[PDB]
Amino acid sequence: MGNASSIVQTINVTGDGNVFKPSAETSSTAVPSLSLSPGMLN
Amino acid sequence: ANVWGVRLADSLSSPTIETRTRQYTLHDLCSDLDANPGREPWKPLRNQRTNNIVAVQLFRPLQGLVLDTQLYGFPGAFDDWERFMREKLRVLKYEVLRIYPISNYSNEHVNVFVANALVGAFLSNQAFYDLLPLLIINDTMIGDLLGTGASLSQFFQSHGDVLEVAAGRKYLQMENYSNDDDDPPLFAKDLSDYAKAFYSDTYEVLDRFFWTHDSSAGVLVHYDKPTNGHHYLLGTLTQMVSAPPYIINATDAMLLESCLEQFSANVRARPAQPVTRLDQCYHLRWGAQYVGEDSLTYRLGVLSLLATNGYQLARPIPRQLTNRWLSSFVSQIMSDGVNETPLWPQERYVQIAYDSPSVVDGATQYGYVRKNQLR
Amino acid sequence: PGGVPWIAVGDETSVTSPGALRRMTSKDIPETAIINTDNSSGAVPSESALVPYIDEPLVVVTEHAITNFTKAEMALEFNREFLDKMRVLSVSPKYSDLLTYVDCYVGVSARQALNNFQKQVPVITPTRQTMYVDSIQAALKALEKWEIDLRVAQTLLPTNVPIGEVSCPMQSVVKLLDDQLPDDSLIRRYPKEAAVALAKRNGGIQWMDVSEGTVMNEAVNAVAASALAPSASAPPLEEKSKLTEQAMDLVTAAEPEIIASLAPVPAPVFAIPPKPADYNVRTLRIDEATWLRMIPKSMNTPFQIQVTDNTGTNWHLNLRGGTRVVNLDQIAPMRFVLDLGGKSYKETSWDPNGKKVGFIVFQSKIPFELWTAASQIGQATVVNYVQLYAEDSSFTAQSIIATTSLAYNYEPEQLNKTDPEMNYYLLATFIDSAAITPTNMTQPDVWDALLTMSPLSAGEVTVKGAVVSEVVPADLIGSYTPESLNASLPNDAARCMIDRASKIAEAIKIDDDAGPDEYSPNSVPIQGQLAISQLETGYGVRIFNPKGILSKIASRAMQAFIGDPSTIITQAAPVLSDKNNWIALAQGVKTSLRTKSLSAGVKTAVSKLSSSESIQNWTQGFLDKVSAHFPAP
Amino acid sequence: GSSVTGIETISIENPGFSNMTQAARIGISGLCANVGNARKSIAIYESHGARVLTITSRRSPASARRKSRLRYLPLIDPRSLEVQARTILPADPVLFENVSGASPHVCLTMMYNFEVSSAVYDGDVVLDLGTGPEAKILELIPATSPVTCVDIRPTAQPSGC
Repeated sequence: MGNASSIVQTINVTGDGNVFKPSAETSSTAVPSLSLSPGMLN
Repeated sequence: ANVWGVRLADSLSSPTIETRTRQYTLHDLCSDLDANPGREPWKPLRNQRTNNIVAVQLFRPLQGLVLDTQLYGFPGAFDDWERFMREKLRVLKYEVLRIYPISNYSNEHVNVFVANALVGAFLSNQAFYDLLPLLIINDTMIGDLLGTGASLSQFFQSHGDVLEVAAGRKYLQMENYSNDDDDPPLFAKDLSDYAKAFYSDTYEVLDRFFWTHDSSAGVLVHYDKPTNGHHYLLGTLTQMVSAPPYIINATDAMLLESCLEQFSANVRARPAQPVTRLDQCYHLRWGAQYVGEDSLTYRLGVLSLLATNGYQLARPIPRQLTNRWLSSFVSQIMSDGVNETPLWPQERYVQIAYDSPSVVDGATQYGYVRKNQLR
Repeated sequence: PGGVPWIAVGDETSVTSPGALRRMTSKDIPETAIINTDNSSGAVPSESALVPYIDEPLVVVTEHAITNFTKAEMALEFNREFLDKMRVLSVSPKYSDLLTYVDCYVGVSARQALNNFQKQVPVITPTRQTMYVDSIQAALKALEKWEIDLRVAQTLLPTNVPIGEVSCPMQSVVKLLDDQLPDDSLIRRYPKEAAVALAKRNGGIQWMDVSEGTVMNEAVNAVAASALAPSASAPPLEEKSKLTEQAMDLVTAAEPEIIASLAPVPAPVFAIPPKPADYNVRTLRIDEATWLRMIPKSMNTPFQIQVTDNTGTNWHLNLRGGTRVVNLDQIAPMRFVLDLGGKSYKETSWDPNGKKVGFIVFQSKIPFELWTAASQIGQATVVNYVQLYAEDSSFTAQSIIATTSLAYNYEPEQLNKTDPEMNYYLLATFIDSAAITPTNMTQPDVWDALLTMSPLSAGEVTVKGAVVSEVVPADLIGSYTPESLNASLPNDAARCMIDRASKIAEAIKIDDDAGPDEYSPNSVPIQGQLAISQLETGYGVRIFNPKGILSKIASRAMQAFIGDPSTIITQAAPVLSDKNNWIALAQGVKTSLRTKSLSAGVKTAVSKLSSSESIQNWTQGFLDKVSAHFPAP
Repeated sequence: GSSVTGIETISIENPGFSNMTQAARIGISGLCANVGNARKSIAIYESHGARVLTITSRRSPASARRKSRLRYLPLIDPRSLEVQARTILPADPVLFENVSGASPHVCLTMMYNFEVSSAVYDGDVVLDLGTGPEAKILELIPATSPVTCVDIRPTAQPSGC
């Protein structure tokens, strides 16, 4: 990402205490596909 | 944001640095009684259209006039009032200088309550020879008066270890005042008895006292830096009738004046300019059993908390307030809508949001609590 | 609804901003913790020192997931007997006992969640969901060998008939199954469990009860069977649905709108993974292959040149009349492989065995035709070379060259391309450390060998041998003679269009079953166009045909398209060369497919029923054989 | 509001720009659609114990033609209004506000625009070259003729309405 600064903030992208630990049980999807068949929807 | 019809800006401001205090010495009291031009204890207020003096504001001393106005025998116009006041205060200075010579009493701390009571008794033509020996403090300002007894009950009354004193005026009306649309509001501060003040040295004693005392009218308190030490303020049933079509009692008037002072201080704020107090708003502590959700007191408390947290009005606040402006503001407050802000008043203490710019919780030691999850 | 749950930050039921909502956790709902699990599966430890106590989030479970995991557990329940035999998972997981029902705010972000308050939503933590999935997955893992042996037992003899009913005494089946089933199988060890499982899976197998006597159907999947079963006049429902859906997927993949556009379409959007192509450069005709150049013939002064590769070694070679080269500009990246196997190149004055052939690249501002005396060669280096070998040949008193794979990659980005005047050329020929005397070697080149080109990009398209940035798909119809199609480059637009249209052809053939000269819903779009066009006014003699002739012509057009899908490209095609017919057919395919209502064709249905009845007859004959060769007591 | 040529005005009491309800936004967008491509004025002032926003403009046959080409109502971005934190006093409405006469450059532009309007018949595809950001051509061609504007500078007009 990048570096920045603010007088008051909630999270620190460049700071300490963040976790980056990919796992199999976690994975990552958003919404690859949906079922919109003409037969199903009427 | 928007609150019941009052538009708010989208940025937050607050004062940063407080100013230190100087105590009150006999030299200072003599200089105040001298009333040299440019240094007088009063200040005139002018009508915004005609530009005539219609009222005056009383600084310290002259904060102890609590009697009916015909008892003082005041003149009617500004200049006659000035001349009369100067001539009386000069003789008062000589009377107080006969007891305490300036040669060996020039740097000594004077009791503020005794000074105000002495000035009031001198102007009202009653006996004050029981007040002069108490002018100079010996242990503490409240401790000296808690032990006197019933001899001075005409000015001070002690309910054990809590001192009740009747609040004095801070505005005085001339003869020109006519409840005009352009006259400055006085917030019912020009009446005989709009409120009573209860002074003690700790808040626990005050709460214990008020448990067995009436509190229906509402109790207000400053937490940041009270004038003469810790005290509670109790409002009477007198009312303000200069802002039509509205009638406002004492509690809401005091809350409204403090709220507007805080908003104006928020707007014109710089990081390197000291202010007398970082939070000018009142907080209502006991008496909130009898507030309706659609009442003016509840919304005034909401506005007070919002002004504490750093919010600003979208409309411009005039340098000198007038009756039409105040009536318009009150009409906006009572309109239809909801409180969109995540801040709701609560009796126990005052809330400071995590993202608030105010630093009042670090200035004081008891009264304000910061909420981390509130953003 | 899905997402996460949200709760107020403590406000007195007055939430008027997204700043007064915070995400719910397991402290706010203590029943969702790890210590409150019923632990009927024994997964969670009972020791208090081993169970953690920390705050986990919550997520919302939707009805789709509930139903699918509930059916996943019944997948395990098909084998309860063997699972009991191994003392595995004595109590069913029962997903519905893991969720917690809460009235809360539901959403992904606070702004949406604020305006949406729901009652009785089911939530769960990630940990319990993972535990449940693990329990089912372990139970499934413990059944691999048993399921395989069960399937072998079912498939050893036909237990399903396409239509009707068959029969056989069960004692004969049991004797055959004892005789043929493998010794390793677990069926032999645990017969009754297998019998009960098979009776549950198949409704045909029925076990008589010794105590009472009643024998009855006990399968648990009759509804799916009725969905698969064929009526005595029509095929099954599911098969029709599956076929139509597959045809719709092919039409969607073929992009019917891209291949019918009347406005330019960018090259990367039009392209598809290409295929290599083979050529013989010597046998090509130069006026057809626009991507070759040749020095003028009848020239009577051969000349020699020298050239050095990237290691500085010097090489001699000679150019003569007839030598051909290839333009290496405006053809996109491409990989060349050259193979000389099977050719001789044998003379009395020169023998190929032991010689070396190489690719040589030229850069010069002078056209290749106007070259002589080596002064015009320009900058040039050797790219690659290889040594030949000779072997006996089938023809007596001759010999042939063994195989080669001389390779070269052309990537246009590296070369400077600074001066548009500059020209690039490529050539393959003999090279040697000694000068080749013109009398000994007379062959112009070694381009008489098989040449494979494979594209090195997927977003580059050429036409007729020169790259373009955009194409109009409706402008390629009927614009290629056959001679121009065997000389195009592998990254040509014609090949892309043909491959895209092949999917439309496959979909039409899958959906439609029509004989010769029969109208179909996929052939009338051409008919309407033919009628309207024959009415109009252009230039020349008009001919009017009735509806029968037009229907026959349209049907023949559709058949000629299906059988050979490259007629749309071919010039002077009878009816498919016109762009209107192509556009109308491509657009009408989608409408024709989308409006089927669970149907098929008459010919298909009748043939299918006759075939299935023949199958039942054969199955019954086989079962008679089995019951006759394994007598019951 | 019945005559084709005239004035339009709206007034809102105690404006709520920060979280504008759909009513006020839709009303302001309706006023913008009625008088599109005409000079617009605003004022914020106090009247009878309230704070009032007044918006004024003038309509015309060109505005009616541009209105007839819309199928939906494009909404506005209220940032510029919610920034405002001052007082602007109002003014009397006048039909012909200009008091000096159009400059000859404006007359030349009007001649060119009239010729463009006359040339285009009904239902004819138009290719406009060098159109400005404000897309004046949409008020000149009829309401049934598709248009293609070509310009080097990015446009300001909405696309889906």
